[PDB]
Amino acid sequence: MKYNVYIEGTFSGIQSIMVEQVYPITIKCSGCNLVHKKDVILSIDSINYTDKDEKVNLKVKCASCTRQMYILIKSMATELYEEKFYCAKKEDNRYLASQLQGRGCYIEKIKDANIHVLSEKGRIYPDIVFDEGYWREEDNMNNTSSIEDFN
Amino acid sequence: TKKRSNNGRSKKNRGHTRCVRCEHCSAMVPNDKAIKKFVVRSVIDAASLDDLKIATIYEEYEVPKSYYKLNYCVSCAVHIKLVRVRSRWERKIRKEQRVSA
Amino acid sequence: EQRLNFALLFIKATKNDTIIHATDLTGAETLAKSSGGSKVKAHRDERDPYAAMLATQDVAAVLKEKGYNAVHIKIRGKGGNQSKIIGPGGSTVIRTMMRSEFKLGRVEDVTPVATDSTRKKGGRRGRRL
Amino acid sequence: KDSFLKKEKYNLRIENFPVREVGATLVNKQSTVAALEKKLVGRVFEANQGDITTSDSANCYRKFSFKIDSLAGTNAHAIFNGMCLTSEKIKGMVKRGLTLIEGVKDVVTKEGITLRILTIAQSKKEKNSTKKTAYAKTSVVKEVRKNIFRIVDNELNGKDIEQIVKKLQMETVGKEIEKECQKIIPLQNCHVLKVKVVKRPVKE
Amino acid sequence: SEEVYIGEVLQTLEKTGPGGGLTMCQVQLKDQKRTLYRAIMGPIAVGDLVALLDCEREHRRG
RNA sequence: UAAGGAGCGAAGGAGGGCUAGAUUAUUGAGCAGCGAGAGGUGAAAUUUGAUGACCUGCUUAGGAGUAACAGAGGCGAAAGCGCUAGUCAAGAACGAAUCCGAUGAUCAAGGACGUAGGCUGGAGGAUCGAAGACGAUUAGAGACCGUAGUAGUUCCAGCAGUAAACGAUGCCUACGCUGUUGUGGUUAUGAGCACGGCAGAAGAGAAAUCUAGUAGGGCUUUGGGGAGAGUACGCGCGCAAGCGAUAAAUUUAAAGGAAAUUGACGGAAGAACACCACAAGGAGUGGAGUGUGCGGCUUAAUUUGACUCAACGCGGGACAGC
Ligand SMILES: [Zn+2]
Repeated sequence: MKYNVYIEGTFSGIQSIMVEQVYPITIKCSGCNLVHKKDVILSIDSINYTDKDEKVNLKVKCASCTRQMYILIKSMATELYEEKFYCAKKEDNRYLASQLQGRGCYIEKIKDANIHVLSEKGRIYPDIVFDEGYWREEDNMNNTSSIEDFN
Repeated sequence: TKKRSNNGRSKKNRGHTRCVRCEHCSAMVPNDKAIKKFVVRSVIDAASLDDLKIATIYEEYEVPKSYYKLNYCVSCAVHIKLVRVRSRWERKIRKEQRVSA
Repeated sequence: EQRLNFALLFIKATKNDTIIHATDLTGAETLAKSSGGSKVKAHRDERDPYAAMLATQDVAAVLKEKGYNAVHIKIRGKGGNQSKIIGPGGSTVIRTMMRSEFKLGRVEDVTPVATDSTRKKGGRRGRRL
Repeated sequence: KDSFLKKEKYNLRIENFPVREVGATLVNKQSTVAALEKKLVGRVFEANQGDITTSDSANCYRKFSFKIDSLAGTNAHAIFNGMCLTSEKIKGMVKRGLTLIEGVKDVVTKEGITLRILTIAQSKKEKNSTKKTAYAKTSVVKEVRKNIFRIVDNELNGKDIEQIVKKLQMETVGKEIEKECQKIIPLQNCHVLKVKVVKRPVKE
Repeated sequence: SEEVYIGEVLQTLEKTGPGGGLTMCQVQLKDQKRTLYRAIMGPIAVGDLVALLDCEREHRRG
């Protein structure tokens, strides 16, 4: 299965959205249809291998049917900002952060993603926190950056 | 050295025989050498016959069976464990196997 | 009370997928159709007894809407010069139809056997794995 | 747009059997009788002997086939189009250590229809005998087959379809074969295996 | 809804399943002719009474 | 003549050539129904589908093939031969008071046949598929796997001449133990004759095993420690591809030479066993701060052993001096 991770919302005063490729995810086994009892951290920096030596970011055994489950992150980033931050690809009114490739499982939920904002004034806002789906900052020159209806 | 008196096949007093194709990998194997297996399987599983007794419109019903003859090459028969390696005195024992279901 | 209003149900059951399809007695009009691959996500599950069972329920529902009560079943594998054993899932379509209310008429195996045949795929050595 | 709402049911009727009506078929509604003829005529269905007769539950091994021919009001009338044995019967009959005897023959009805008939028989192992197999010699098989063809010619050639259908129902050809050929060798499972319609005469 | 049938175990046959968790048993119903074969998973003694949800579902392998 | 050839009688066999038919199946088109996926794998991608796929009906067009029955069964000089009828020649075996009378065995030279793949010309072209092209996997895959695709694969008229063309066992003719099971004829119903399979025995052989027992019967082919070499030069056939036949110089103490014995190894198979294994149940560790050991870096010096279980509060290693 392939899943695209979009960042959706109304963006004002924002040049780029950058995303940590670290996702707390809920996974379901495609063999026995049981949900994994805990969320699992899927990270781009986690290096695992399938039983056929293919690189994956997550390897998990289903506790019920013993089947292996695998997830690979493909970063959709166009560039790395400061060699650290994955710039999400702008697509019309949203940002494509990554593509998650599941084998032997379904991804049921992504819980949270750590998001950083580059403003149109070149200011970085690291680790932005949303209140009820809203984020807003003002600079010393009265330029506003905001995200509304975050999804 | 010669391992079997019959060269591992049932051909005698003939030049050549028809080939057949392996069920598992489609390899060609001579008919007189291929490992053979017989199957007689009910169309309906045993775990449903107690529902069939209330589902059917007829006063009584006999379930239809399905019939097959399957052929295997040596490699497949050994790997699927239809046959196994045996000791130098056991190799000579010949007995008919059961029909599968 | 009511007479038995009958439909035909065709079932194909290969190693890869299962297809379920209801018709009038003539075979020339279609009432409902589904497959294992319609309901499930992963490609490795399209033959699964579970995917077959989910797909059967949708077909049973549409038939109950159109007002049918009883069913004749004709079932097959792939045949020809290929495999001629009924695949997994085939025998769970039938048991599911019986848990739904439907009365079962007659069952027949209708796999196309050949008296002799064209050459099979795979070459003289066969698949190596 | 629920197209299913816009469909007309018609009842299928048959002849020369105890049960007259066997089910019903759909079509999209149409304005002109010529269209309805062109849509319904030419369709086919099949029915088990056990469903169209009142009979021993043993006789379920045979199927009859009918082709839609004519329309009158609610009813479609259908005509004989062939006979077939069920797969379970054919496959279950063949056994190791015995010989199969098989034949193909063509015949003509008085009505002008031409039919092709397939026939089967099997050798039988006699009692008070200890040899494992009961194969038949190749020249002897030709004697049986020669006899089968004169029996089929006597029974079915130049008859009406009303007569043929009842002979097939009562299984008279099988019974005659077992009686006649016993002098050559003992036999079992004698049956007409398939009947197929080849040409229908151009008629109005 | 609370349908139930009470059945008396007459024999036990085989320790069964992955890890040997189940026991194949023969059970007769208390108010019907029916006698069944079933798998049961707790410890079982002969002459126990067990409560079934179905009188029909069966483990034919016996 | 229990040597050969000619002939008679009743019968048997996927032996061969020809003529006329057949039940399905795989593809391709037409039309109708339905309205979203199909295919393929260990798991997937190429790929195809709203120009309606897939699946279910009815029509058609082609070119291959004869499933199950079907076997330590049959036939043929070998290579090889499996649907049904009709037709045309010749052969093997058996039964018996038929005819001729040495007509015979084996064979350099010479002649005829020879699976498959290949070549020259015509017919045709369903399925499969060298070459070529992609998709994956890998350090790399040009390969194995999947998609697709051409020569070929079929027929007629020819060329070619090789196979693990093997039961790796030349052809006639002898002398030879028992039991059992086949195929076709004949029968005093007791048995025989031809062609087989199987299991012991006795002899034999380096053994494994036995087409290998006994033996100055007849005739042809053929080997003489490994390599170089079935290669060079000449010659004969072939349209070509090539094939047939066949040396020296040089090098070396043995040869992955034969079979059988014991170990070590394997990515085999089969039985067993166990909360320092698991399954069903308890308490934790992996995350925080601190205590302690190990690697890395720094320093004048941060002294050192040990690394899967079976290195890391271990070296009785809680160092102010010792
Ligand atoms: Zn195989």
